[PDB]
Amino acid sequence: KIVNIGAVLSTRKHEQMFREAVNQANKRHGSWKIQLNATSVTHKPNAIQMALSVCEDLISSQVYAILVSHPPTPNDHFTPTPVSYTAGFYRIPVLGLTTRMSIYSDKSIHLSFLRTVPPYSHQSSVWFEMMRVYNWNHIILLVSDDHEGRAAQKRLETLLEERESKAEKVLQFDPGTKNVTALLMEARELEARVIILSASEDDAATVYRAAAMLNMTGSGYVWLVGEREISGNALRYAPDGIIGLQLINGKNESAHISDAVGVVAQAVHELLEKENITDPPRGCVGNTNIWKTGPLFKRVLMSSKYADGVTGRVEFNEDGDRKFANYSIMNLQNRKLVQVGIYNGTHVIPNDRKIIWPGGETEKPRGYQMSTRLKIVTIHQEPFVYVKPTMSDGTCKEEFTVNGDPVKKVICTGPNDTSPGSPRHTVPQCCYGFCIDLLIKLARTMNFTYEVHLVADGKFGTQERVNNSNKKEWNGMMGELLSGQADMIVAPLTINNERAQYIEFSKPFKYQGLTILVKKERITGINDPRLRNPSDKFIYATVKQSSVDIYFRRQVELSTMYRHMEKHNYESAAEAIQAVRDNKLHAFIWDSAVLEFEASQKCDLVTTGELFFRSGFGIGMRKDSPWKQNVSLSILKSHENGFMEDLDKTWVRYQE
Amino acid sequence: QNVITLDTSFEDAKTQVQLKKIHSSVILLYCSKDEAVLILSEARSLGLTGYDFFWIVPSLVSGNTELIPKEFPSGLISVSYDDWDYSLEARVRDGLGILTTAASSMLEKFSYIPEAKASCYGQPLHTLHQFMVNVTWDGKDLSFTEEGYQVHPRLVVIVLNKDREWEKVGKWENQTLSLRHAVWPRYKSFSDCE
Amino acid sequence: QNVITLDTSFEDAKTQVQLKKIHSSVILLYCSKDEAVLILSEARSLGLTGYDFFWIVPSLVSGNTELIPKEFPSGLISVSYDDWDYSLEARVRDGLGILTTAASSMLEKFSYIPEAKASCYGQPLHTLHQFMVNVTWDGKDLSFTEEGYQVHPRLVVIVLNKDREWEKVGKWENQTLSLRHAVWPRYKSFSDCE
Ligand SMILES: *[C@@H]1O[C@H](CO)[C@@H](O[C@@H]2O[C@H](CO)[C@@H](O)[C@H](O)[C@H]2NC(C)=O)[C@H](O)[C@H]1NC(C)=O
Ligand SMILES: *[C@@H]1O[C@H](CO)[C@@H](O[C@@H]2O[C@H](CO)[C@@H](O)[C@H](O)[C@H]2NC(C)=O)[C@H](O)[C@H]1NC(C)=O
Ligand SMILES: *[C@@H]1O[C@H](CO)[C@@H](O[C@@H]2O[C@H](CO)[C@@H](O)[C@H](O)[C@H]2NC(C)=O)[C@H](O)[C@H]1NC(C)=O
Ligand SMILES: *[C@@H]1O[C@H](CO)[C@@H](O[C@@H]2O[C@H](CO)[C@@H](O)[C@H](O)[C@H]2NC(C)=O)[C@H](O)[C@H]1NC(C)=O
Ligand SMILES: *[C@@H]1O[C@H](CO)[C@@H](O)[C@H](O)[C@H]1NC(C)=O
Ligand SMILES: *[C@@H]1O[C@H](CO)[C@@H](O)[C@H](O)[C@H]1NC(C)=O
Ligand SMILES: *[C@@H]1O[C@H](CO)[C@@H](O)[C@H](O)[C@H]1NC(C)=O
Ligand SMILES: *[C@@H]1O[C@H](CO)[C@@H](O)[C@H](O)[C@H]1NC(C)=O
Ligand SMILES: *[C@@H]1O[C@H](CO)[C@@H](O)[C@H](O)[C@H]1NC(C)=O
Ligand SMILES: *[C@@H]1O[C@H](CO)[C@@H](O)[C@H](O)[C@H]1NC(C)=O
Ligand SMILES: *[C@@H]1O[C@H](CO)[C@@H](O)[C@H](O)[C@H]1NC(C)=O
Ligand SMILES: *[C@@H]1O[C@H](CO)[C@@H](O)[C@H](O)[C@H]1NC(C)=O
Ligand SMILES: *[C@@H]1O[C@H](CO)[C@@H](O)[C@H](O)[C@H]1NC(C)=O
Ligand SMILES: *[C@@H]1O[C@H](CO)[C@@H](O)[C@H](O)[C@H]1NC(C)=O
Ligand SMILES: *[C@@H]1O[C@H](CO)[C@@H](O)[C@H](O)[C@H]1NC(C)=O
Repeated sequence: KIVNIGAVLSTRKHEQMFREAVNQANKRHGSWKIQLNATSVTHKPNAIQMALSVCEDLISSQVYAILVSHPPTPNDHFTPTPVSYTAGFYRIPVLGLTTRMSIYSDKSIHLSFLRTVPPYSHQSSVWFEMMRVYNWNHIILLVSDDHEGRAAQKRLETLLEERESKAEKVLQFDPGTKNVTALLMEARELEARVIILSASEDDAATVYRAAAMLNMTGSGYVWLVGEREISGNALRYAPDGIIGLQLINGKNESAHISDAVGVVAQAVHELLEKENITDPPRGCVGNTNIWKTGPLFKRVLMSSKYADGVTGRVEFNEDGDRKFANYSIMNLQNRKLVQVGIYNGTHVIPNDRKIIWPGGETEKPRGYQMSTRLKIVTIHQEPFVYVKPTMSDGTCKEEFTVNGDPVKKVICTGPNDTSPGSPRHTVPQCCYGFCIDLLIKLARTMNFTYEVHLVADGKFGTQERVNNSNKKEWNGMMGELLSGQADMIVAPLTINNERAQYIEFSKPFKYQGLTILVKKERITGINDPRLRNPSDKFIYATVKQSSVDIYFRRQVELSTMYRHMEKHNYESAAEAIQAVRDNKLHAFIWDSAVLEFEASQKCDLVTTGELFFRSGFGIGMRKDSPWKQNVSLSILKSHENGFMEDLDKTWVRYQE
Repeated sequence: QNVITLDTSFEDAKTQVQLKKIHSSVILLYCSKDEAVLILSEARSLGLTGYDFFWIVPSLVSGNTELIPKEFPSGLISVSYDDWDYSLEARVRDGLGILTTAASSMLEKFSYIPEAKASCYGQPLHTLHQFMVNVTWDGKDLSFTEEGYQVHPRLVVIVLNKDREWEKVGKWENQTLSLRHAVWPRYKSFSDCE
Repeated sequence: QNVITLDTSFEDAKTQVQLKKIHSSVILLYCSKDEAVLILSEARSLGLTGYDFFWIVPSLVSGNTELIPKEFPSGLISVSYDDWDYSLEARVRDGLGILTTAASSMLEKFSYIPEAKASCYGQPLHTLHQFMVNVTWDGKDLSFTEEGYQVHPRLVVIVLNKDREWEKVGKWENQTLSLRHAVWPRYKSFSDCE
């Protein structure tokens, strides 16, 4: 009765420590006839002969559990891989002791690998625990390493799924490149200042240099990294006040080997309690079959609970990782690594030392430096947003109304419609009218500046499917909203169901419905049954990728018109007005007050009598944001007085 | 409906509570072949194997075509890339076509591409790792992905009939499905108890 | 929705299909005691013991008020007549009153009213069976039907409270049902995990 245990080990002193741990494992574990034998191998510079030596030693040895504890002296990459693959061929368990790569967490590669150390991805758990201490909710994730950092990003999005509060922006790039300053500018432009990095040494030193070039060590900035960033040459160029994580006894090798041998020993003494016990044979002689109680012994190792340990209480999770590991939380007090906190698995306790921040005093960084400037996008709506080219040099002609009130114009930026069809300049331009003056009143109410720009292409924005993999995307003003290019859509935006699922809406400032523009012979709205089956004499359509398209796509009895007007959709409303003025159409489907304004302009343009889809123009907004309550309250304050009536007296009520 | 996982080898006490909430027709099951027999036996013991219901599994359980236990429901839909029309000879012919296409196309850029390692004892710019994307031999679009898979791979959609065997049903276009039978029958006889 | 029937002592295999047909709120249950325990344990396992899912059972399910068994949801509506107000002493006093009233009112019709059976070993017209259709003692309408029932008994509607007891809610008149709570009390914790 013997049990063979293999060990892949570095030194010669820890070989004696492994033999001493085998001797101590046979001390108090009963007078049973079982014994424990020790087998140790050393390094080779190339990994092929490492796997060759391991298989030639351990096929002849018939071991049960293999301990692998490679310290990376020449290279920090994938040295415990071959022993893991070799024993995972025969499904023999490998206990990794010094490696921490998250590629070992995926058991689709390593079928029979466990480890008594926690990987870097569970550091993200601590980073989630960094959010509950200071009540932080918006973070900026910068992942450098694409090898294992996607697993840490997935773990962070999994742990933030319980709060249902996503990160503000996640960024991924390639290790090795240096010029990553545009990523830093994208991290700059957002209101949050919490920066979370997981990287190797060299890319961390690169982004430390590039952040020192860009004032990112000042006040408000919060830097939160792991173990690989507080060492090497990255520690030489680390910004002061940084918060890092460190493994308590993570390189203490002797006690770690002893605790692993105790784990293996109690697993063996539990394995002898059961029957149907086999041995992994000499696999080099024609043995392609796996060891039959492989998953059984693996299930023993996964559910192996322990209360003994020199480092502490060791326990495996559902993925074979070290649970409830104590961490040190380190601060960099002017190029001095200072321990400022301890991490049990459920809670953080700081010590008597104070957490000196990267900025000025010891006050906590409320990392929401909210912007007084808001990116505003709108479309050229003729009764609402007049867009007109500048007079002399980027300036607007000061035009007066009928009462001598100066028209409050703004310097927006207007690109042309066809960028390859003509030399496209993207010149600034003048914006005024209804919604522009509403925005000027809103900026008059609350102290915030603004930058009005326009949409790249004249579409509101629809749920449009992209060609590869049939994936849904958004375009137009909503496509520029969700891409971060916009912050607040003040525009004639139609409220419906599909938009409010993704973005938020204020209370509507305009109440109107859909109606029909004709040339005057009665039509009498949508309830004319002859338009239900149209022909070449009923030529009518709507704006391409408008809200009318979605509203007619939902209602199934309006499908036939939806299968007609899809052949004649136009890019903008004014093109349809000019087409129906020359009698190239017969009707048009659009909102109420715009067509009433066009009827006030041109007497031949006639709106119909019926009315449907009584909805409201409101302000298109972002997600959870501090511009939800007071914007709606300011619109409602504009509704309770006669200011909306005065804006109607400017353009809506105004006849000609 | 909800996404139901497990914890351990089932006691049939609390995982049964997770299984009793299922009342919809189609069930996607993702588990190993050693687990799928027990899970489908628990589903059959709880009445989850009606002809109104449907069971679609990936290639994780559909391994050996010969090894079919009695607990597989007659009406199981699986997907595997094992094609009986393309044997091993056509596959190694396609592999040699990919290798010769990469060798003949990479030769047009730089000449001395093959540089093998000298020996396995005692330890490159132009590699085919970033050249394998644009390959087309004998009309077959055998292009590769960044994760190492195939862009247009050969899939096979099989069913389990009442004859307790696998029938090749669904073949594949460049992107979409081509069904041999647009009529989907009941496949009602799981056993005689229906 | 139509009446759900059970076949035999259930394996929780085929009757579960019948129980999954239920999408309504209130379910009426008419079975014996241990069958009610098994069906309510199944509905706990099926999640049919919710806030919207009400269960109204007769006195044949309950049996007695001094013994309240396990696996009853706290809010189980029962209709019985085992009341402490209509106590057992009052029960046997009313029974003696009915018997003496029948014997006295039949004594005015016929003289030799005591006519009993001799013995159980060794092997009638003026009987009390055809006489007490309309009998009344102490002003209580304790008349007897042809099928052996009280015409106007004391129907008591009880619920199971939050402390595993049966609280008296409703009493029943000759025509109306005198209730205590017009608004239905919730009894939110029918079980633990709700
Ligand atoms: C117990 O382990 C020892 C040490 O690994 C084994 O002794 C080795 O046996 C091999 C057999 O080929 C010899 O080549 C080595 O010289 C021995 N060890 C040394 C000095 O390196 C021993 O065989 C094992 N005994 C068993 C079977 O339990
Ligand atoms: C951490 O490194 C230290 C270096 O001293 C080690 O701890 C000691 O190890 C020796 C040899 O095993 C033991 O006799 C002592 O009991 C340990 N220190 C104490 C508690 O006095 C060890 O390699 C690592 N782990 C520990 C136990 O801290
Ligand atoms: C690490 O472990 C200790 C226990 O040793 C945890 O202390 C418990 O924490 C919870 C929540 O704060 C309390 O309700 C218990 O009363 C505590 N029990 C004891 C015995 O202390 C501690 O929370 C963990 N994390 C740290 C370091 O705070
Ligand atoms: C929205 O407007 C309200 C108007 O009351 C603002 O609330 C006040 O602002 C101060 C700012 O420090 C807050 O402390 C208080 O909640 C409010 N005043 C007091 C003393 O009651 C609110 O800040 C505005 N929110 C924004 C910025 O959109
Ligand atoms: C490369 O380096 C410069 C250095 O300032 C950086 O700003 C920029 O992002 C990169 N390319 C340029 C010159 O735009
Ligand atoms: C950093 O801050 C200063 C503030 O005066 C400003 O010149 C600029 O934003 C940055 N200049 C550098 C690169 O030091
Ligand atoms: C254990 O071994 C016995 C004897 O070889 C065998 O009969 C039995 O099948 C095994 N255990 C199981 C799978 O029940
Ligand atoms: C962490 O440290 C505390 C204090 O020494 C100890 O009680 C606890 O068991 C340790 N946990 C582990 C698993 O190291
Ligand atoms: C945009 O529009 C005009 C007319 O289409 C075009 O000539 C020019 O490229 C742009 N603006 C200027 C500079 O006129
Ligand atoms: C404008 O901002 C300043 C600085 O934050 C603040 O003092 C003031 O109250 C704000 N409101 C006004 C009056 O516009
Ligand atoms: C996808 O196809 C559409 C036409 O349906 C085309 O407009 C678009 O350019 C294609 N690709 C992209 C960039 O989505
Ligand atoms: C692949 O090479 C061929 C050569 O004709 C041609 O289709 C094209 O240049 C390449 N296409 C892709 C996908 O790179
Ligand atoms: C793939 O598309 C091409 C046309 O681009 C077509 O000739 C070919 O038949 C398609 N392949 C399949 C499998 O249908
Ligand atoms: C009671 O019932 C008897 C028949 O058994 C009937 O003759 C009598 O009229 C009834 N009592 C009343 C209400 O008078
Ligand atoms: C029914 O009810 C009363 C008792 O509440 C009873 O005395 C009488 O027989 C009946 N009266 C009516 C209202 O029918």
